[PDB]
Amino acid sequence: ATVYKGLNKTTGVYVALKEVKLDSEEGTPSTAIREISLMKELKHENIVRLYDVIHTENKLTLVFEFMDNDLKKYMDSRTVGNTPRGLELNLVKYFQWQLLQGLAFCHENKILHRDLKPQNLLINKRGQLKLGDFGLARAFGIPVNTFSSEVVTLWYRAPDVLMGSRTYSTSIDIWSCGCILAEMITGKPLFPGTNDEEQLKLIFDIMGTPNESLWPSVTKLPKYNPNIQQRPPRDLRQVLQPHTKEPLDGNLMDFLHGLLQLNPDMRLSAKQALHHPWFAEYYH
Amino acid sequence: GIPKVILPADFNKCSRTDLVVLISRMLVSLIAINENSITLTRYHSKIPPNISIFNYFIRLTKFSSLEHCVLMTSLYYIDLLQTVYPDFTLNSLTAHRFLLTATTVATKGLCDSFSTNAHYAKVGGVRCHELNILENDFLKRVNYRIIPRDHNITLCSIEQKQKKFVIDKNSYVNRPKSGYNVLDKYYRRIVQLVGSFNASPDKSRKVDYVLPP
Ligand SMILES: Nc1ncnc2c1ncn2[C@@H]1O[C@H](COP(=O)(O)OP(=O)(O)OP(O)(O)=S)[C@H](O)[C@H]1O
Repeated sequence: ATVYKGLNKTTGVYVALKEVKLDSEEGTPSTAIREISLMKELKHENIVRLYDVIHTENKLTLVFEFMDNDLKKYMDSRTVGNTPRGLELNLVKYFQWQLLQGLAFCHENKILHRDLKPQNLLINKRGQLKLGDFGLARAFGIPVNTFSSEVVTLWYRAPDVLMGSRTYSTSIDIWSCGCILAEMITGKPLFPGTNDEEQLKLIFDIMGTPNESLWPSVTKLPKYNPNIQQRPPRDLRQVLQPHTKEPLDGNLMDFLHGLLQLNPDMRLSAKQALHHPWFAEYYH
Repeated sequence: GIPKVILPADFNKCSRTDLVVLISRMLVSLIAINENSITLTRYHSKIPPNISIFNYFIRLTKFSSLEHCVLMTSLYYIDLLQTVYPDFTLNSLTAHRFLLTATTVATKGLCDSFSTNAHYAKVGGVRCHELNILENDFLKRVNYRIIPRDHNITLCSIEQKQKKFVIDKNSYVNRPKSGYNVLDKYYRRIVQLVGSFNASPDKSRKVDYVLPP
């Protein structure tokens, strides 16, 4: 899939032209079918809009609302030369607010993103954040047999999912939000794993190992390790704080813990997340 | 005298074989009635294939391990195409070609496990390119509105290209299961309809499917 920048002729409004050629042993890319398909279902302000599709000969082009850069690009700009650096906390609460808002929407329509990360979070010059690339997403409203898929990075992958789980729900996306957050605060990846083995370790390093009493179902996990070097949870404050120049208040922490549980069922929901005291000021 | 299996309220906990029968039955029933009553579509074959509808379905079902939901969806895709593609009409001259396409598209657009068109084409009995365009066509006539959700057909209807008229014509919140009640709706429907051994494909499976009251 190759994309280009373009702009309406009738309207001056600019757009993004992702190009997916047609005719092949697989004909129309399932990814395209899945993307185009779900996008018509996701009309929300924090979810890149799919303007239209342009079929033609052996070339299909999806016309997305052109967004400037992304959470990833955005931060590098800030401190690409000054090594890792988090963002102003007011700004961390704002972007996190938009991400849960758009995601909250997805989950209500029974759709999981499945691949949330800094770069999959487009931003426009107006500072608006929107969820992107729904190529690996899926409508869980349709009870088919689930199967995780290959991603280029595992820095945002949930532990249980990495442990072979194929029965996860919306919970998978919440974990990513937890990671995304921590990264926005500290400026760098909270679990820079380099493979499923490495990642799990790093996650367990700070979260401790799974607690078969607070998370009994983990034994059902196909890649579970009955006899692994148990570890206690390291405490979050002393892991982040030292790399952030603002007192990580209480709420932020509690919230951060609610998104970063190991036991899926214990992970907060996007709905619940949006109603956590940490966002009180956005109400009333 | 004929057997009398009792099906589960959940089509997932139901025999993939039993579905294909219930679906196939319904399928030749619509073919009977639709013919009981011109311009060709990509789904038209030059003459009725010799292989029965059912014998064609299991094969596609077995050698491509099509999932349950994908089976139902295929059927539902009939009411979707018949509604948004006037020329398309389910009759014993379009069924197969439709079924191939329908089935291979429900799988790719809705499932985690899915094959390549060439695989599908091989099992289906056609040239890959034949299946490519056959899939591209259906996708255009529906505007990639393949997710079986309550208001899908309508939205699809609307989203169609509309003829300007002199006089003007004419959210899933709170909606049960967030609007994913189509596939069940149909499941229940087929058992109520062609549930008994009284359709036409009697020849296939001699069974009486009773769905719990
Ligand atoms: N709306 C957009 N605005 C600006 N640039 C875009 C937009 N969409 C795509 N791009 C560009 O295209 C690039 C990568 O192609 P992708 O859109 O991300 O396709 P994808 O492979 O389905 O998703 P991935 O896993 O993120 S590469 C970068 O995201 C951008 O440089």
